[PDB]
Amino acid sequence: MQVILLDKVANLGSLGDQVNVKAGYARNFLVPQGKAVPATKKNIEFFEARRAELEAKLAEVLAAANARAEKINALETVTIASKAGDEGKLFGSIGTRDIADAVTAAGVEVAKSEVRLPNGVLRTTGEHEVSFQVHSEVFAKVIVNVVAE
Amino acid sequence: SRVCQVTGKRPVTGNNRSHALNATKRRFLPNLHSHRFWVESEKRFVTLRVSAKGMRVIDKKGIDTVLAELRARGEKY
RNA sequence: GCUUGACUGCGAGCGUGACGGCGCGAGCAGGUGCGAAAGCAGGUCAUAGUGAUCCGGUGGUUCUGAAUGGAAGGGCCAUC
RNA sequence: UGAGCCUUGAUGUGUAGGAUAGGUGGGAGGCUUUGAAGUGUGGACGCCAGUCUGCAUGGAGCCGACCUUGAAAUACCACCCUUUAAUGUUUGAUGUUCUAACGUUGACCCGUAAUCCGGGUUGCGGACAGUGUCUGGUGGGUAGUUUGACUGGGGCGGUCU
RNA sequence: GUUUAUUAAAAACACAGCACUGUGCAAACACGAAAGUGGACGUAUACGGUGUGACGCCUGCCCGGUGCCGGAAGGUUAAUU
RNA sequence: UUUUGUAUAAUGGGUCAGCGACUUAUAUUCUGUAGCAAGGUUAACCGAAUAGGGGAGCCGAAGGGAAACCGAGUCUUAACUGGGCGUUAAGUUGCAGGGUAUAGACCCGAAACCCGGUGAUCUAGCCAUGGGCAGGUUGAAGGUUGGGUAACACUAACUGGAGGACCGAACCGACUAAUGUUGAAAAAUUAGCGGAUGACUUGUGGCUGGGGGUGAAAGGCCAAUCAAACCGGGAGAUAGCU
RNA sequence: AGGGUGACAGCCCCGUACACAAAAAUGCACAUGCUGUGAGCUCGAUGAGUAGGGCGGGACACGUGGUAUCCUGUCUGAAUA
RNA sequence: UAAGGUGAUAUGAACCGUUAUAACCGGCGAUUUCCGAAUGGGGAAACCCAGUGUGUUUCGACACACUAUCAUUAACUGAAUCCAUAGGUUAAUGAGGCGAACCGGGGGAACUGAAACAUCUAAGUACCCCGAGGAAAAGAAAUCAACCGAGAUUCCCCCAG
Ligand SMILES: [Mg+2]
Ligand SMILES: [Mg+2]
Ligand SMILES: [Mg+2]
Ligand SMILES: [Mg+2]
Ligand SMILES: [Mg+2]
Ligand SMILES: [Mg+2]
Ligand SMILES: [Mg+2]
Ligand SMILES: [Mg+2]
Ligand SMILES: [Mg+2]
Ligand SMILES: [Mg+2]
Ligand SMILES: [Mg+2]
Ligand SMILES: [Mg+2]
Ligand SMILES: [Mg+2]
Ligand SMILES: [Mg+2]
Ligand SMILES: [Mg+2]
Ligand SMILES: [Mg+2]
Ligand SMILES: [Mg+2]
Ligand SMILES: [Mg+2]
Ligand SMILES: [Mg+2]
Ligand SMILES: [Mg+2]
Ligand SMILES: [Mg+2]
Ligand SMILES: [Mg+2]
Ligand SMILES: [Mg+2]
Ligand SMILES: [Mg+2]
Ligand SMILES: [Mg+2]
Ligand SMILES: [Mg+2]
Ligand SMILES: [Mg+2]
Ligand SMILES: [Mg+2]
Ligand SMILES: [Mg+2]
Ligand SMILES: [Mg+2]
Ligand SMILES: [Mg+2]
Ligand SMILES: [Mg+2]
Ligand SMILES: [Mg+2]
Ligand SMILES: [Mg+2]
Ligand SMILES: [Mg+2]
Ligand SMILES: [Mg+2]
Ligand SMILES: [Mg+2]
Ligand SMILES: [Mg+2]
Ligand SMILES: [Mg+2]
Ligand SMILES: [Mg+2]
Ligand SMILES: [Mg+2]
Repeated sequence: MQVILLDKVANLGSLGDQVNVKAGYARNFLVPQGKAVPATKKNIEFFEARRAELEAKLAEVLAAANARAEKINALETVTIASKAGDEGKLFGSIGTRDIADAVTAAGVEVAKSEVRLPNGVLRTTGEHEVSFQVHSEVFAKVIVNVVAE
Repeated sequence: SRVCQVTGKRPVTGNNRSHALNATKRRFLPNLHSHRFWVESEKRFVTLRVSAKGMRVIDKKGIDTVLAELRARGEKY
């Protein structure tokens, strides 16, 4: 019997995959528990809907991850107010809302959460690496030149 | 009676033939088994007296489609 | 001594049988052997030594071949 | 504990030889810092010559036209044939364990003021048992039948062409 | 004690007792296509079958044959493949 | 009637009357007869209905050969001097009849086989629920006493009332004999006989069903029927026999 | 036609041919009306534990035979214009 | 429709009626005990015994109606078990049993014949059972045919013993 799986099973497979199982195993165990459901010309699109209602609503978002992260090389020139003293180093700090409200000027959506700031709080008048949390895996880019003030 | 609720396979009659072709009346009985079938559409076990082929027919058509043919035939299950 | 007539196809006519059948048979065609030749040879001096049909088997034979070409099977001939 | 097989790591001693030439093409050097080459040695294989492998530390080097040789280098690439180690992996046997089928003429609950039945919970067994189809054996327990004729009656004997 | 009602009452049947054997319980076994029911609301000091037939002395040799039980390397062997 | 043969003492018939057995249908062949004739004839059906229509078909006019195939010839064989079957003969459709075939097939007649039912008011066994056994005897265990042992062992008397115990009626049965044998009676009567508190007997009701039951076992009994009941059906079984 | 009438009746009788007939209910036909069922076009769609197979049986005139074809108790199992 | 009538054995009695409620004939109606599918429960058929609800009563008791089972649908309800489901009660609709043959289906003999007998035959006959209808079944090619074509099913005659 060919069936797909709704969960991982020890010596068979993982979270959905068509495999060939003896009829008794599927009939007396896998299907009465929620460990499987056959291919019935529907569950190749219906429980394969957690892999097709998925893709019907996961397909078009793979492109959003790019356009949400491309136009940040347009300026590459941002400077933000904060205290700053001698040696080039800072008085205060740099949170995330500092840069979240700073570049609302730049139009397309930017947040304090979907920007990420390093554990250091950029206490320099000097390049200290930052990045954007646009996509969870693909890292987007941040560098602001805090106004030495 | 020895009848399958899925197929309607009942004992059928025939002949035993020997090498001398002596004929004697005999019956062919189905491979009937009472089996509890999981009706996930209803969250309930349903027990059917079924032939091994009806067991194959349930796997193919699904017990949900099958039982709809039974309550469309009387056949209280 | 030499050889394969213990030949093949036929067969006038007889005999003997209720029938099935069995038997005797010159002569003809083809081919052979023996013999110089006439001729003799279709098994053994004769009379016993056998078993119908069916069902099959084997070989031969393009007779038949269920749309058609084939094949299967069947037929026919030889034999089990 | 038996076998096929995507695919790769091992299998290629007429001998010329620097000593272990299936083969055509792709080509002139492949690997070595996700470690070269030198030592002990892991359990294999071996023509008694070494091929490839597990690991230790290791840290800048083994590897061709090479001259020869019917064949030019495992220098890289690639389909591919003798050989032969492994597993995702297919079904074979045995053994063990399991549970979810199946059983339960165990307990308990309800239907239900019911020693039937059913359902439920639980325990016990458990892929056995049991049943179907097929199959071998056994099978006067039961059935259908056969079991000759001649014949100084029949039977015994004898006989049957 | 029983028996051939209607030609046989007996030396026949039965009998207590004896033995052999089966049977661990959903017992064997039997009636039943089955469900079930008997066995038995019993549990091996029980139950079924067989034979013998109170009691007393006893019950001898033989397992080649046929069955029954058991054993199993080999050979032969069905469906299947 | 049956027989080699019957007055035969072989069979059948008391008599009369009445009934009682070679049919019917379809096929087929032969004969007769009629019609048409190298042609004959239609079937179902249509219907102007015993007409007429309908020639679908059947038979015949050609056979030989296993067949292809050939054809008044063909087959056989390589081929026949040949040989076999054939060419040299009118058939066909009715009507009537004689035979054959299939059907019960001239009528009567089995034992029996099978199917489905009916029956345990008889009997066999069991289940439940009720009843019956006059009267007389024997006198087990135990108990008690006396007797006796260190105590148990133990022995007369009384008591006790066991038993598929004894004699014997009802009751249940049936060993003998006679009678009767178209009986009073399809199993009895008479005289005797056995059991008679038991494995007894009996009433009412109930259960078991035919290859089944039940059977203290005789193949006994299962409604005067039993080595497979009765009734109905298959069924006019079949009957080389009378 | 027939049946009766004191024996055999066209003309005695009942009848027969022929001609007629229904208040009421109803049948089969038609017409028509209420209620429900959908044609017509256009393009799609074309019946799976099925066909087929193995095993065992049956049915087809056809007895497994060289045996097609149908049905299927059991085990299997496609293609899908 | 009618001058005659009150069925028969079957007379008699007491009556009806004669110009249209005598009788007779037809249509629609009415009544239609008890048993019997029998249906409120039982039962040895024609009998026994109820329950509920109304309406009556002189307070002795009366009259009528309903009350089977199964299936379907519905409503209400309702467990073990939260949901639910089984289960329960009621309503409404329908069925039940009889009947000759024909029909379709589910099962299925033997005698007999073969001059015995088993394959075969008898025969899918007899018989049992289920179900239906005025007929039933069957039925619009996954059929035949033979390279020409036919055009669902059923019945008849041939094909043909
Ligand atoms: Mg010659
Ligand atoms: Mg001689
Ligand atoms: Mg041949
Ligand atoms: Mg063909
Ligand atoms: Mg052909
Ligand atoms: Mg016998
Ligand atoms: Mg017989
Ligand atoms: Mg004799
Ligand atoms: Mg005695
Ligand atoms: Mg007697
Ligand atoms: Mg006597
Ligand atoms: Mg004895
Ligand atoms: Mg003795
Ligand atoms: Mg043994
Ligand atoms: Mg005589
Ligand atoms: Mg005489
Ligand atoms: Mg005389
Ligand atoms: Mg005299
Ligand atoms: Mg005499
Ligand atoms: Mg006389
Ligand atoms: Mg006489
Ligand atoms: Mg019978
Ligand atoms: Mg019967
Ligand atoms: Mg008695
Ligand atoms: Mg006594
Ligand atoms: Mg006595
Ligand atoms: Mg008396
Ligand atoms: Mg008397
Ligand atoms: Mg007496
Ligand atoms: Mg006495
Ligand atoms: Mg005897
Ligand atoms: Mg009697
Ligand atoms: Mg009858
Ligand atoms: Mg007779
Ligand atoms: Mg008959
Ligand atoms: Mg088959
Ligand atoms: Mg009543
Ligand atoms: Mg009643
Ligand atoms: Mg027979
Ligand atoms: Mg015979
Ligand atoms: Mg037969």
